[PDB]
Amino acid sequence: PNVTNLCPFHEVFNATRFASVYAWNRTRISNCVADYSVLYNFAPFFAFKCYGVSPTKLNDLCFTNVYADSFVIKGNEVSQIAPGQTGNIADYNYKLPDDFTGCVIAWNSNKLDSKHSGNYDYWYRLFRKSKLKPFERDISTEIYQAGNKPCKGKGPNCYFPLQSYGFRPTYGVGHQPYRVVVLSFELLHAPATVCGPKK
Amino acid sequence: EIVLTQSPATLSLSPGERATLSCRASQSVSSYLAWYQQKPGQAPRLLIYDASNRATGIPARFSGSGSGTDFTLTISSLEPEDFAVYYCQQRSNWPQYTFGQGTKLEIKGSEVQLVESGGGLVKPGRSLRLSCTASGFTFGDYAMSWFRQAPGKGLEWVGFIRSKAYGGTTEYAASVKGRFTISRDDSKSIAYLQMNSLKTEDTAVYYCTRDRYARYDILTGLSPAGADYFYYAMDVWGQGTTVTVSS
Amino acid sequence: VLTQPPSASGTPGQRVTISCSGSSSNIGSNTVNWYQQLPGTAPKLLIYSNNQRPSGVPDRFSGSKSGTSASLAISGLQSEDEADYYCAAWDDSLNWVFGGGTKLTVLGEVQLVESGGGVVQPGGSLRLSCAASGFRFDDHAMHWVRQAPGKGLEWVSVISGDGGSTYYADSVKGRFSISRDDSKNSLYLQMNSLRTEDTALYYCAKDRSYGPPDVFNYEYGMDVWGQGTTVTVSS
Repeated sequence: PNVTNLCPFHEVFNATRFASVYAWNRTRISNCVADYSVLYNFAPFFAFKCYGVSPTKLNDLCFTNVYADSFVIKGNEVSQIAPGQTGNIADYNYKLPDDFTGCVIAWNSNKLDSKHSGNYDYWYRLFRKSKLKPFERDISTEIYQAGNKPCKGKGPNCYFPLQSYGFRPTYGVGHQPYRVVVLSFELLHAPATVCGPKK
Repeated sequence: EIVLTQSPATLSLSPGERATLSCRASQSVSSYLAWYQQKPGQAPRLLIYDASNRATGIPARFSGSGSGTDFTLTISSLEPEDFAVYYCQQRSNWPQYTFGQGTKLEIKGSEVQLVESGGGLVKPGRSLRLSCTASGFTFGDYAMSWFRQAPGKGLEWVGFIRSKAYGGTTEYAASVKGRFTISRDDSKSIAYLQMNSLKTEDTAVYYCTRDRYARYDILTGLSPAGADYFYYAMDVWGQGTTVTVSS
Repeated sequence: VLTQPPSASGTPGQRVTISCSGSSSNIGSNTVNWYQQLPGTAPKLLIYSNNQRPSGVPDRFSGSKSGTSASLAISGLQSEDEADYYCAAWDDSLNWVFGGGTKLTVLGEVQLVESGGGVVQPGGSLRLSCAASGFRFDDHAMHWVRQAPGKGLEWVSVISGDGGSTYYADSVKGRFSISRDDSKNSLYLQMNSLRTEDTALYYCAKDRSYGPPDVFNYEYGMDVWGQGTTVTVSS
């Protein structure tokens, strides 16, 4: 059969605007043919780590639906996106299960997500009282009470829960912006709509 | 907008006597009250914060009390060298500080360091840039504030630069808006104050002070009265620079 | 372990492929690198990311990876292409593995200076130093590679750009210690309890990647090589 309904990976990898790590965008990929070879054609990847599956055998497995999570982080925080990792991003921004079945793709974006005067449009939650559950997103922006008195707006002991990265081109690698895409493969009881190319 | 008035202007007490200082709050600066001690020729030293908590390093004789529209500083010991000026600072408006007029108390009747450069005789219509070099702490996770003290007058806040985590924006007092510019350079841990279109009213000693710790994940597990909270969250004052402007 | 043909041959003008067989934990899971070493010189990075080529490398070299195997195509052989070619990759066992090397025979500025070599008794101590110039030292990872006289390359240790992640080979585990000093641009390697097998030519290599190869498993590569220092373990 002729290959039809290619899964739109370019809308996720070649997107102009990437979401923040606290409001990571989840795109549902279902009912399409997934050619995992066109991934290397978008941009030179810096990291390609597949967990639970083999990257070369991805074209042979059929799945029901695939979820693509995209966000921006710094270079030092790309180590936190992994099953069973600690850190401010891995605990309070985006956490993966211990039985995660998928691949994480990361690449440096210092040429796009960095401004000469500082790109303060990307926010991250520094700390929360309870750690996030796997695949949980916290978008609430209520003022965090660091002291022992109830808060009434921004102050000395009050804190806005979201902090900006401030990416600058002169920053060394590690503080430069990195765009990360996380793929989750789901095997439910429904018919597997996402299959690989058949030749 | 909030006006702080200190009732005793000059208090004359012999060593060994009890001193009581008052501070009226136009409106309620509930528990947002600080007390500073400034000896002649030195930077103000923080004594009481939150109107009740003493600074780590001051004797137990300095008792801070009051909550609401009335505040009281109590010194009830031998009082051997408490000869200085005590100021009443409120922080309801977090960026905008307002000080009291000051109370004169006559006697008869670490590596965390801020060094400031620049500041000299300058013509009125000229410009001058000050610098505030930090040391001993992580510059970038803190905000920086600028204060000035006219010769013989009280303290007033000049500007405020936010940390990189919260946009790094600047706020100024109504008297310095459009004339003064505050910059930040985290790579070399230095803060700048670009003063333009000066006037004779700008003759003062300018100070730079450390402000709110942006890393609140550390401040959560710290008690407000503990020594770690004061070391991480509270203020650090540096030796000021005299800026003289005249014909 | 990566398996390479022991030798290869080709007349000028032809193309010669050099095969490299690995496991699912080094090739396929991670990326493959290729290095050229002319007789008496330091190795040269030829290919990274399994198909990418540095700026100072001719277009005659092309890389390919299919599953757990890789190959290097050299179209239009010249007399300058007679050298040793190595297959490199990062194994999931937290160690860098070289392919042993294939000797090719034809028929018819950033600088790294190293010091600290010498002759020591079996069981002594020695510390090697490496000075770096011409680049941001904290943005690039550093490697240590030794080469016995007349033998192939062997990876020793690696330290990340921030100095947080350090990995060592199984042969030198518990005996060698790696460290960096960003304030003076120096790379150190403390060698304790040396064996006779440690007699080799130690190289100081700069990595084009910042983080450790297990995190950035798709762009690592020893870009800059320095003049090695000879150590001798003899009784």
